[PDB]
Amino acid sequence: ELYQEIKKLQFDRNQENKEYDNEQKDTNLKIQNLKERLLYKKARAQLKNQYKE
Amino acid sequence: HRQKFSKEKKEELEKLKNEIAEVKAEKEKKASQLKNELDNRLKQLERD
Repeated sequence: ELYQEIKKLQFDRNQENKEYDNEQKDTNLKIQNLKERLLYKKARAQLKNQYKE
Repeated sequence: HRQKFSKEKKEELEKLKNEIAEVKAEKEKKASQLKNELDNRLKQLERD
């Protein structure tokens, strides 16, 4: 029973680490893409404002 | 670790969403003042 439990729990630990890294990378990509879009929007806003003035 | 990192990163996500939304709102509003001031200048110049 201890071998069964150790095998199952080690597999579960590896899996859960996998989902944690999945979430880390996905949210990092989301955050950097959001920052890039924000910077682009700011640049476009400033360009349009100068052109309109 | 999962819960704490996810909460912090989700919070940063709404922070970035609000940053982008505020950038758009400020660009639109500033265009608003620019157009309004140009029109007002038109009125005063025509009056004079």
